[PDB]
Order: sequence, then structure tokens, then C-alpha cells
Amino acid sequence: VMEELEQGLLMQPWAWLQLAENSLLAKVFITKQGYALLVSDLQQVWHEQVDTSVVSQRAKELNKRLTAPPAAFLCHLDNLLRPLLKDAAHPSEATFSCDCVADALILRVRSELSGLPFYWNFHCMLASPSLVSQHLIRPLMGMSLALQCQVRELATLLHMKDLEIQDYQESGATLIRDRLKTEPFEENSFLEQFMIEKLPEACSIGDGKPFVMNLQDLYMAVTTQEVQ
Amino acid sequence: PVMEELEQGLLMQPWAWLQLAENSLLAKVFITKQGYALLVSDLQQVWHEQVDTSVVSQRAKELNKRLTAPPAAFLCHLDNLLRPLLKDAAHPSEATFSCDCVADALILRVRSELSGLPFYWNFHCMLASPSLVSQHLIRPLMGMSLALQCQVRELATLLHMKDLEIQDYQESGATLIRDRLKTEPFEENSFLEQFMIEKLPEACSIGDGKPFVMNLQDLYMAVTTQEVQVG
Repeated sequence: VMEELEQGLLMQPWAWLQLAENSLLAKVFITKQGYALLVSDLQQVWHEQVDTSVVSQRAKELNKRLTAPPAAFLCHLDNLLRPLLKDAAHPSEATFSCDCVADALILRVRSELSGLPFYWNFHCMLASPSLVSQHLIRPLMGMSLALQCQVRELATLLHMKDLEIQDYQESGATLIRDRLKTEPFEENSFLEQFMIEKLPEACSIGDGKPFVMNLQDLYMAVTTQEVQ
Repeated sequence: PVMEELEQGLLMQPWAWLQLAENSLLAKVFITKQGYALLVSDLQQVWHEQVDTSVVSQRAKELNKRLTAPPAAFLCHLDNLLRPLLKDAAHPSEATFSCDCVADALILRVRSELSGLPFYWNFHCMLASPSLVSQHLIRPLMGMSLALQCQVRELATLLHMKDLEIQDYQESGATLIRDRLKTEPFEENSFLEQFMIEKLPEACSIGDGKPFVMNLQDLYMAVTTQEVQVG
């Protein structure tokens, strides 16, 4: 139960949330026994794990007039949230708002179910140092190392290709098209040029959209490997 | 001004590896004549300690019990003892490091033989604030990841250009003297899948954090400098 939810949250990819001009990065894991949520804004990380009793109590308090078993509530919440997180630009039906309490965060979600209002509230406390570390720092660390290894392998491939180009040029005919000529690859020169020119835009985090849009698969793979 | 300078110096400072007692940590310290700042971690928790001259003198007197020196000289000697050890490993600095994770706070004890005489210090680092740990580890790391992804994309497009040139050479009716050097066409999808299947388990491993300080410091420096320049 608890371990199941923790593992499901760990092995989930980050998703982008837009709400009242604000942006957030959210990971969600729903199950019949409860749900786990981890939200962040690149400055603070909040985590909330809720079981059957808490979800039932909160649903009764919020939806005064929605009598249903907690499992059905969890299933409906999953059906409402998962498609939105997975793909952006989805038909706008789930409105979100965030209230930043002095310590906690209140995420209010209002949606439509068969034309009827449906309210829910996530009361997220500040994430524990261990959870935030395990969810962001170590996985990001692994992705950085894996990308460094990828760059090294691609540099080796470029060295092989440059050697073979030199072999062709040493004993070969002229080029049918002269516009396809390429200069020899230098790792130091390429690194310096990239750092001087395109690092300011390449490393621009912004609001977190590029991170979720670009390299979520690597994050998922690194987290799955770390699990084992 | 002193606090802002300390924060900026700490932010610009890179990470270093400190093997102390049957364990190791990632440390980042910036010491100036008016105080110092320290950020330590073990990849699970982050502790931070910003310290000024008055408490420096107080704690130095509480610990040494026989040394009377101005706080500026004490900080200068502490920097002289620490920086060479951080910069390179296996440095015979005669510095002994111990850690005590008492309650939530962390006590990092440093002992040395200053010109053949005892010298003690203690860092009473508290749990790092959520904003500080974020700005120091999360944002720079993800900026590094994005920069490396852009580097990989650049390498892939350069591979594509080289492959186009190679196809042109082949179509030009030219034959290689030796086929032992022949290379096959490169595909981004195939290479990515092969790498993920084969080398990802070994590359993604962080262990105690040594590979990061060994290989991913210059990019960290550049990303942090860009971030501070932006705001």
C-alpha cells in the first residue's frame, strides 16, 4: 500500500501544469488505496500522500452532496488528471488554482463530471529532504552522467568518421558536390564554441517546460535503473 | 554587503569530495576575511552554515581553549588548511575530518597540526533551506542536463552531415584501400536504444558522488555563472 504508492510516484514522469498564470511540475500516482502527489516550482517541493480515510473525509467536506465510495473518487480523480498531465493542449475542462500558505500549499482543482461540478483540494506540505533528494537530485545526477557518456560515445564516432574521411581524401576522386565538405572535428574547439555561443540559451531552464518536454524518457530510465 | 558577497562566492564555488571517516561527502566552502559559508551533502540530505566573525571568535575560543588570534587570521588559516585539500585528492595536509549527525544538525569536526601544534574547528551545519538547496543543486543540475542534451543534438546533426558527405563520396565512385576502417551509417533512434540497453546502467551510476566532481564541474560552473548573471 504505502510502499506501492511510493514506488509508483518514484517511477512516474514529471508533467507540466498551468494554472492562473502560474506554472508547476507535478508527479501523480493514483491507486484504489490512495494517491501520492509531488509538486514543484524549481524553488520548493511539496509532497502529499493520502489514504482512504483522509480522501473520504476531504471529499465529504468539499463535495457536500457527492456520496460515493473512496475507490470511485480515486478512479474519477485519476481519469480527470492523468490525461491532462500526459498531454498538454487537451480540451480545457480542469481548472486549477494554487494558494501558498505560510508553510503548506493548497492546490484547488475544479472540473466537470457529466456537466456537474467536481471539487478537490490537495494539501501539500513541504517535501522531506530525503524525498526531494531521491526524486530530483540523484536522478538528475544520473541523467547528467548518462548524457556525458553519450557525448563521449558520439565524439568517438566522430573520430572514426573523420579518420575514414581522411582515408577517402588521401586516395580518392574529387567531390561531385563541393558544398558538402566538412572540417575535421575537434572536441576542445567544439566544446569551447558551444559554451561561448549557445550555452546561455541551451541551459535556460525558464519555467520548467523544456525539461518535461525534452528529456523525460532519460529521467524515467534513470529512476527505473536506480530502483533496481 | 558581506552576506551577499558570501552567498555569491558560495554559489560560484564548485563541489569537492571529502573522504573523512569510513564515509565521504560533497562539500562546497567559500571563506573570506569577514566570515565563511559552507554547504555539505551526502546525496540524501543537504546542510548549510553561514558564519560571521563574532561567532568565529566565540567558537574558536570555546574549542581551542589555548589560542588567542583575531577572527580574520583564524579564517585565513582555515582556508589555507581546507582549500588545498578540496582542490586535489591525496593531499598531505595533516587534516582529520569527523562527522556527527546528532539530532537534525550535523557537526563536522576538523583537526590539524598548525606548524606542529593542535588546531581544532567545528562546523555546526543545520538542514539546508529549501530555497538554498534548490538553487544550488536542482536548477544547476537540470540546466546542465539541458546543455548536455543540446550538445548531443549538435553531435547528432554533425554525424548526419558527415554521413551525407560519406554517401556523396561513395556515389562519387571511390573505393577504400582498406575496409577494416569502414564505418556504418548512424541512426539516432538505433544508437539511443543501444546505449539505453547496454551502457545506461553503468553510466547513470553515481555511487558516492565522485564521478560528478570528476567530470561535471566545468559545465556546472558555466551553468551557475549564467544563472547568477540572469538574476
